[PDB]
Amino acid sequence: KQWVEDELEYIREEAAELANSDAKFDAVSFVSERTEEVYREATKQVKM
Repeated sequence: KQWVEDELEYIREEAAELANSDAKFDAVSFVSERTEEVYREATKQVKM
């Protein structure tokens, strides 16, 4: 549960890390598909 909170702030810290390049304008579906990914790994870590 600490690992999810330490990694969810990293997803914010990398979606605001591209020097705000508007090329990748869609940071909405970046923190969507990488929050689903961090919840699928917490489930893998609980079951391990």
